[PDB]
Amino acid sequence: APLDADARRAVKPVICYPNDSLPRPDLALYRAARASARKTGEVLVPPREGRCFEVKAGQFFRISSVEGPQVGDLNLHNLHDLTERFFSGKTRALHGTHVTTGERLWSNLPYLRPMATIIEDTLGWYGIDQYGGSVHDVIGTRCDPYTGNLLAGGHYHHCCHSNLTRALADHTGLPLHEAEMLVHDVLNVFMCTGFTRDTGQYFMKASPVRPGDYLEFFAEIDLLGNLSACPGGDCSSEASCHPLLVEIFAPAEGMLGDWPSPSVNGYDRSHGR
Amino acid sequence: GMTDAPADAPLDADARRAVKPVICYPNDSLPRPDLALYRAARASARKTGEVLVPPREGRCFEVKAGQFFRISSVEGPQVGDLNLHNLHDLTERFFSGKTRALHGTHVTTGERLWSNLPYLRPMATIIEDTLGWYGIDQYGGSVHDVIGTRCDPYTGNLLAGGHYHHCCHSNLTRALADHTGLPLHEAEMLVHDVLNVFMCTGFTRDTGQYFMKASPVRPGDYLEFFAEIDLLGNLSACPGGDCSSEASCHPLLVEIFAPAEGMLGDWPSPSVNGYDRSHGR
Ligand SMILES: [Cl-]
Ligand SMILES: [Cl-]
Ligand SMILES: [Cl-]
Ligand SMILES: [Cl-]
Ligand SMILES: [Zn+2]
Ligand SMILES: [Zn+2]
Repeated sequence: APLDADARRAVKPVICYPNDSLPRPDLALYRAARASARKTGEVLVPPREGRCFEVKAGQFFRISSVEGPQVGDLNLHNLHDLTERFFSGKTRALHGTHVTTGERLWSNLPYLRPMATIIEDTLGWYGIDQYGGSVHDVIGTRCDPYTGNLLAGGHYHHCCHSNLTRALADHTGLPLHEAEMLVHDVLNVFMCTGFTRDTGQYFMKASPVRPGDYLEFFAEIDLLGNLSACPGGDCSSEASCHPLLVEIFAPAEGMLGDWPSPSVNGYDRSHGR
Repeated sequence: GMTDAPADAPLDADARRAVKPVICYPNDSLPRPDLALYRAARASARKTGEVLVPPREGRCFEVKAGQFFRISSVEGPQVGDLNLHNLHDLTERFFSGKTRALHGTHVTTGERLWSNLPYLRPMATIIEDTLGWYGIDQYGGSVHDVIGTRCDPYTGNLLAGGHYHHCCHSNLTRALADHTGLPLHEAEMLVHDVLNVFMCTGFTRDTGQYFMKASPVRPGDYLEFFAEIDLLGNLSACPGGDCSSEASCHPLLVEIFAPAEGMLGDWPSPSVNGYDRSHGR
């Protein structure tokens, strides 16, 4: 180490995207609208499977724990343009390692707009535990068969990556391997994870989720949702798996007033050319 | 009594918080690179080329399987945003997410840059890191991150308004287009989440927010790689400079070295991942 190592290490952090820089969603408006809302549908995702669901702009979707503790891997697309999809990396940069009430799931470049806003999180109490763990992560990618093959050999077909691929292909009619390339880094719903403080390694731990817990979103745009009930179960392994319930709710007409769906990002896309 | 709300803490909150961490991908699970072989081959090697990346610009460089590329600090402290492609198949490119899962928030000597699904193989292995002494500082900061995405004009427009054309996303896009002859917006869709070379960053301990801090890099420092497959690299000298703002920018130097004949012995260039790709169908 150089002689000024201590000074270098002591230089203070600057948050990259401070909270006061972010646009503020109208959570009050969304909540009042949700109080007005009626259930319009549901999808039960069986253990170790994926299912797609559709949600219109201005509607709500809830993911609930049922039967036993189980984590879900969520993907989102613009219903009318599958290439616009959830961007966990910018969501992470804007909000942090994990997401909760008042935060947004952002779309990929060049679209970069809010796709959904979290309006309730029954595990919102969790915070950051003594190990650096929190729930609803935007730091993993998704369990996948390629990694499985790399590390253990073999071919396992019910990793979240495959579950999402099949669900997407079935819902859209896309060829399986075309649907595969639109599957993206997930929101790890109910998963309790972090980075070790001593080595910076990605860790998991038994999820604090219990039946009855839920995470609820306001759809900012028309969405195709895609959810996998992870074969890791509650991720307590050193797995017993359960379904996940998706419910859709629609507010009474007029309750959102003049609220407009967010527009796609306005950057001129010239890149200096 | 007082009534409970859906999000209120349960009586066993602290018990649930006390449940111990389990590392998702333990290091003993990973294939071990033959770092000694790579290093012996590097000590034999001769320089074959260099690319000087100007400040606020991107440049591509090509490296063959079995060769080495070094990114060096020159003139003053400056971070670099790296992208990698299979030279012969630009769709296969660096996957910061799985690299992060397998190695951690930041990378160093002996760790690999892994490609995207369905290819998932080592693209490059880090063989020297002159900042390896840094470790993890008192704030959770380390160098060479695989947790950011890249500074980009869309986020700029979102947060500040306006149109700024020398963010790393744009610099990588022009560089890739210019090297490959791809149309600009086609090249753009192949740009990917970066390796943040020399950048000192982490997540805050109290809120889990992404932070940066002045880089500990100084002229002379470098990060050196062994190319596992034929690569098209793409490196942007970030307009953040040393990312010490609460920017003075400098070039970055990429140099390529080729080992003496026979020096890689029986090392095989990794093949694409072996999963059957059926997904059960
Ligand atoms: Cl096998
Ligand atoms: Cl089971
Ligand atoms: Cl970023
Ligand atoms: Cl403007
Ligand atoms: Zn999974
Ligand atoms: Zn940058």
